[PDB]
Amino acid sequence: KVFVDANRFDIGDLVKASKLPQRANEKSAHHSFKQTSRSRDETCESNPFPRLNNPKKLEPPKILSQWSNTIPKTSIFYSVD
Amino acid sequence: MNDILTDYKTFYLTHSNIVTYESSIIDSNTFDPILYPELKMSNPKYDPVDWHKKTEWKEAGHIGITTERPQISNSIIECNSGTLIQKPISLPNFRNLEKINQVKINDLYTEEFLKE
Amino acid sequence: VFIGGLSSLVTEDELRAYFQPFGTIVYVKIPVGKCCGFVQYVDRLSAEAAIAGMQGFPIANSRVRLSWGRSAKQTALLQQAMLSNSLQVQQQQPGLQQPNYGYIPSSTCEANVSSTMLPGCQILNYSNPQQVIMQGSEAVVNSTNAMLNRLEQGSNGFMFA
Amino acid sequence: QSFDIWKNLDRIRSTKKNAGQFIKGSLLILPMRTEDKQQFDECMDELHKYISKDILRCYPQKEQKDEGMLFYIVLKDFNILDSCFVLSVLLAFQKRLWMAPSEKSYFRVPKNINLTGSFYLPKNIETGSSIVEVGFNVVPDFQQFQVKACHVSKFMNELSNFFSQVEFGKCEANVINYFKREYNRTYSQISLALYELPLIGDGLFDIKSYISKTRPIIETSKAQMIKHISEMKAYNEIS
Amino acid sequence: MDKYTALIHDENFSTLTLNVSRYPKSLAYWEKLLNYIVKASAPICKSTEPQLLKLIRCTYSSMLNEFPYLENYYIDFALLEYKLGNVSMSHKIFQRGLQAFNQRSLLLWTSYLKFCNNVISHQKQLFKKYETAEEYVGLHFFSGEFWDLYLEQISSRCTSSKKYWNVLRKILEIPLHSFSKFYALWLQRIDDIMDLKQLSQLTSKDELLKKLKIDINYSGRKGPYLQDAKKKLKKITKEMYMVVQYQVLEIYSIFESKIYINYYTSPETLVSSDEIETWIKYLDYTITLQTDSLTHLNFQRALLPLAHYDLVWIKYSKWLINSKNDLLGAKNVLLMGLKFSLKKTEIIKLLYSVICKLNEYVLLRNLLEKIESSYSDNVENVDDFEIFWDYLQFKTFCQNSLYSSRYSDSQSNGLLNKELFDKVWKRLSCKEKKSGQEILLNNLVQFYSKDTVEFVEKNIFQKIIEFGWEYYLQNGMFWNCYCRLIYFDTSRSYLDKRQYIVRKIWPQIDKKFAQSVLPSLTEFCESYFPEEMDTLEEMFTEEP
Repeated sequence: KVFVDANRFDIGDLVKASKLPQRANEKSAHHSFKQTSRSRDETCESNPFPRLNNPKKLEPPKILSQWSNTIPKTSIFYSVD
Repeated sequence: MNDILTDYKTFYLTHSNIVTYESSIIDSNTFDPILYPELKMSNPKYDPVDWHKKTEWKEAGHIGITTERPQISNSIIECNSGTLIQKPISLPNFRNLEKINQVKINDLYTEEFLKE
Repeated sequence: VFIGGLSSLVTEDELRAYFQPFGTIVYVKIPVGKCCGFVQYVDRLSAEAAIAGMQGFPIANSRVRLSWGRSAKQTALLQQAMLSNSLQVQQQQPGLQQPNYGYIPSSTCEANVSSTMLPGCQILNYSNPQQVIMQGSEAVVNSTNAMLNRLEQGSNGFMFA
Repeated sequence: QSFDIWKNLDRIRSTKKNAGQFIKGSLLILPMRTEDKQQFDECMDELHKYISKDILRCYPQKEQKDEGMLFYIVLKDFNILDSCFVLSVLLAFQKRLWMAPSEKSYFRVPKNINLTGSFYLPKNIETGSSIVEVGFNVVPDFQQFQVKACHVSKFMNELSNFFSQVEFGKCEANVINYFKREYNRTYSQISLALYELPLIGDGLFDIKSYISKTRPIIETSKAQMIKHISEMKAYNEIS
Repeated sequence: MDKYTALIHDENFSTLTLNVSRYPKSLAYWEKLLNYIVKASAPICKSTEPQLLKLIRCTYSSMLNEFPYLENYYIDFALLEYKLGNVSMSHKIFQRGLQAFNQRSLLLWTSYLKFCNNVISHQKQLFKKYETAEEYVGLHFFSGEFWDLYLEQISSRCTSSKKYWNVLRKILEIPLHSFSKFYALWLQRIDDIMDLKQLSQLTSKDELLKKLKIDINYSGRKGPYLQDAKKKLKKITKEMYMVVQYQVLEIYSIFESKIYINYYTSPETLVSSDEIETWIKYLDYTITLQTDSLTHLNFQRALLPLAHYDLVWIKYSKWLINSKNDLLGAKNVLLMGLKFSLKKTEIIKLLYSVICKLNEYVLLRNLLEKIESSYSDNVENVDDFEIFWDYLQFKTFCQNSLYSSRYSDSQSNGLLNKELFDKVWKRLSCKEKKSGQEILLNNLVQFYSKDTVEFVEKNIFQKIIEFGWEYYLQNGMFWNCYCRLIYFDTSRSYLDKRQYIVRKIWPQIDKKFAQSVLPSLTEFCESYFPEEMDTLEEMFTEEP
């Protein structure tokens, strides 16, 4: 209801309104992936346990490549994979 | 010590009144027999009442492994930005910039037990 | 934990009595006369709390030296592969295969269950020596009752721990 | 010094370097509780005689508990002394019931006692020890202050040293109705949190479906811990 | 028929509303009820039926009064009221959203500032709101979005470009998740400088002239001296980069890698065994650094995933007691922790102690009335003993302090006040159905006096014998306590207390019960009466 950006109550109608006609068949016939339209009607019940559905760890913090040699060369704890 | 503190709190609550308790409170030890047993339970070495060189700072994220961590001497992150504009900010003073790679370990195990 | 610098006049039960309220505890074996012991907890959190809380505390009038240190198997392995001085490489201690949902670490329960399994309570726990018990309702009654037992029997001399 | 309020008060009148002229737009609210009302009314009636009615008002709550009355004490536009007088009298009187039940003189404060309580100031203060602020205050607009366990003379001395520094500004006319409404909202919330203490399992939690939702994961968790102990037993075993 | 009447006569509405009104603290019923009412107005605009807008507002307001830590629904309710025409209400919705989070939530400040940029249209007031958000939720580890939003407003409104350099130098020392972007801004903005008078935008001119040996008013050839200037300032920024990179990479590798869930979820959710451990370690880390905004923020940040668990409510309160010495702060943390945590017993036990140490006893005397009125004056019959015993200790402390001592040699009458002894006796009368009978017995034998012990022996122990109740006669702790009452009495001599025990307690115990009573009574006779051990063994020998 907040982050989808198509179900937002303030800019909700504008995103659907400015989708464009796509009067080209081959414009939709180009891409063969899924759309993944998350509806506004979704609830708390689905995905009851977030860890068991396979999660991703957050990416490590990006650093400047020109100063990439000034990093500490060894970490503290032995971490695997 | 946990058994004695629990049973003495249970005893004091049922055998003593407020006129005894408020005259039992002395401030140099901040001792109070109602709450002090509740805080002194699991840690025995409890004193009731230059930070950057204690042995709680140096091994903060990781116990036993001591590293002097680099830090800025006069950091401004406690200062609001409503008060940084009033006068221009000085350059940072650094401390411990030689030791971003040095980490040192007191290995009691190997010395006192493997090699006797 | 490697507890070093012991008096050598301290037993294993008396050493279990110090290090037990920090968290549940798998084993407390100590060598015969090396003046140093070995305590192993279930949790990493409880072991770190024990090293913080019990550092330099005197057990039978000798300031104790707490630090990390491996098991008995790994110590025999390192000792024979150090007398042969070949590699002396160690092996990582086993994980809990997380996500684990019942357990709230650093928690002790000493001894029919219809528990409502809600978040604030505790559902599962490690038994004290070992197996896994469903946490009952009446933890405080059994705990408080055992400590009144421990006070009245320890004052007369039936447990020095 | 002595334990008579008037000697301490005349000391703090003489030595405090413009202890008279008041503080602009200064309002202090101290909510205090008593078991019995009839003991309270004598202290508050003598107190009302000495201090101007406009300066000090007592707002009773609606008597919703009907056992413990909750009277707000409000000092609007007080001087540097009036605050010391009212705070010393009330902070002694609400502790007179427990420790000194026999003495019974509402302006003389016996020496076994120490003054301890708390008062609220508005947040729009500028301060530019024995009185400290709080962290994590619970009323959304006001700044809870704590006074920790002092003599009567050190209480007067530290109240004057505190109200010299502080500098108030520009509240509404009926901000006191806002504090009344807000503090009653907060303690209605914690009373209605204590009324949910029996009703946790199946009272309002649809436990019939929650158990069926988190039964297999407790079961796999128990499997993982049994596997953990067997694995750790094989790790420690010399064999 | 219109949308409202049509919605009311629908069949689903009675079912969804009865499931919400039966099971309040389950979240999925609330969200089903809410999605149904919103879908029942398929165009939402300014002309939809006011009897139905009043009901959508009552639904959202009542849900958010039930589940106050739901971050996304404050944003959504405020954006709904912003659609419906009035920004004046949406300000209040965001501000109660921030206040229920005690001002330390990152998402409500970020959405409130991206809201407030459009509608506040007064520059110094909008910048006072950004300074407020900075002093509460500035040092958040993921607050790159807040600071980048703030720099966007500064670079679009201001014409001076001094405030940008000021704010950016404050970004440079904060350990953020994505600090390399806020370093690259500083690097390209130093590299985009043109002449020597603009080096005083960073620091003062005397700081440059002392620390970096550089004169702004060096007039002459100013090419090489400006290039020397840029290299020396880039070196200082490289060193401060090393310090912030170390702190960021240390926090990330140890603690922030392991937390996967940062959101409130629902009161029925369980938090993993991993993340309880890493939140306890990460709060213990944060307390060491002695930055206070970051510590309050990390406690309020850890109360999103496990607000209900209550590990944090107690750890945060003990931090306010013994590390910072702000004890009303730790009373208020537990007062707010009663509302969220489901296991209230440990917080109420600590809370009583905190209230007693503050010398605010009328608050204790009033707080005990809410427990002894929440069970409707029948706390003597409570299922869990842990509530009753914590109740009874502090009620005994108050009951001794009201009524002065009734017995001699200055002894406060403890459990044996006639108002408390009834609460004891109605629980000892249930006899096995209620747990924790032995501790009531064992806490009633500490009197050690003449008439006090005579009261206890005349009222509980003799009366359990007189009724002949089988649970206590069977149980060896009862006879151990009834011996240990008389033997530690300091009013008798040795001979009469030993003769009283062996001649008039030990005959009364029934020989059919001896297999349970003798292991508990044998430890007593072995500890205190080694001489009279053979009498006890021959009273219960296997052959009469």
